[PDB]
Amino acid sequence: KLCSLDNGDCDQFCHEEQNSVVCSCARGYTLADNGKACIPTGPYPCGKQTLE
Amino acid sequence: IVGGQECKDGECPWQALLINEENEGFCGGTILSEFYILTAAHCLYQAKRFKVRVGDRNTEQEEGGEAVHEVEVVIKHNRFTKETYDFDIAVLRLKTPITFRMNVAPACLPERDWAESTLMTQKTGIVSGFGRTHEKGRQSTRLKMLEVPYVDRNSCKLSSSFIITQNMFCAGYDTKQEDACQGDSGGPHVTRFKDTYFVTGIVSWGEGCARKGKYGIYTKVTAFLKWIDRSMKT
Ligand SMILES: CCC(=O)CN([C@H]1C=CN([C@@H](C)C(=O)N2CCOCC2)C1=O)S(=O)(=O)c1ccc2cc(Cl)ccc2c1
Ligand SMILES: [Ca+2]
Repeated sequence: KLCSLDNGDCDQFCHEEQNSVVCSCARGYTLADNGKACIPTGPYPCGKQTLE
Repeated sequence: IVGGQECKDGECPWQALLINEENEGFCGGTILSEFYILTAAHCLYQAKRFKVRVGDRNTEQEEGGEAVHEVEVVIKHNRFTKETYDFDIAVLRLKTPITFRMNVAPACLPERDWAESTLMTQKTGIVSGFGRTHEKGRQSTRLKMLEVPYVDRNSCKLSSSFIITQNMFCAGYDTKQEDACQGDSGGPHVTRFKDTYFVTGIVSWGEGCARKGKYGIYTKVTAFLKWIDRSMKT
């Protein structure tokens, strides 16, 4: 249930608040419109292996 | 690193190396942001003057991404104790900002509750460094990485001749000859989740390297997240 079921469908952090899943992201990312995916705000975001 | 493999191009970009007056590495570190490096407090008693090098995979050849940075402020945890290595954590603020590029990027800091419930319950984490390849051997010229299983807490306490505090966790193998070693101290322990890497530990100590019935002991980063946040604003 909730965060215990596939990370609550969140890309990164999952929290259980009241009866529902609430997703969030690390510093340097913003939460997408769908409230689940995390979008890098700029070049070389934290935690990503470098390709260029 | 005993056992393991080489980090391939761009795979370990958060690796930092603490270098002495002779340009020799003595400890590792993790890049947290353009101004801050995470390391072990015990590494601070290993050199009078030192600098930090990033973007390096081979200490014997110029690759194109190497950069040396001077240290402006050293912030060591005031409760660190050499007796047990409890609170083995420090943050370094650099004089000049790190310019991110191929092989140079920060690892993510996770939130405590989620990291303890979701990251630290995965099967494995990843340790890296330029440390000794054998307990009594020499340091590696190549940057190495190694997948290390999370180890049951009760099993680790039973195997240890030294106290395991609330500020430590265990990772590695019982008999398989793979582990971190001298010179890797202060380096990164990261956990992967959906292709994003989060810092979960700091290479701290061990009774020798890769010995039978003994594990690698890491500083429990999740217990220090508020502390790290305070140190990075000052
Ligand atoms: C000269 C420094 C040295 O030899 C350190 N190494 C180990 C030898 C003893 N210790 C521990 C037991 C120790 O001295 N402590 C006393 C204070 O309380 C904590 C324990 C070592 O750490 S080492 O170079 O073989 C070494 C260092 C770091 C390691 C990190 C991991 Cl994850 C695994 C093995 C390590 C071995
Ligand atoms: Ca090089």
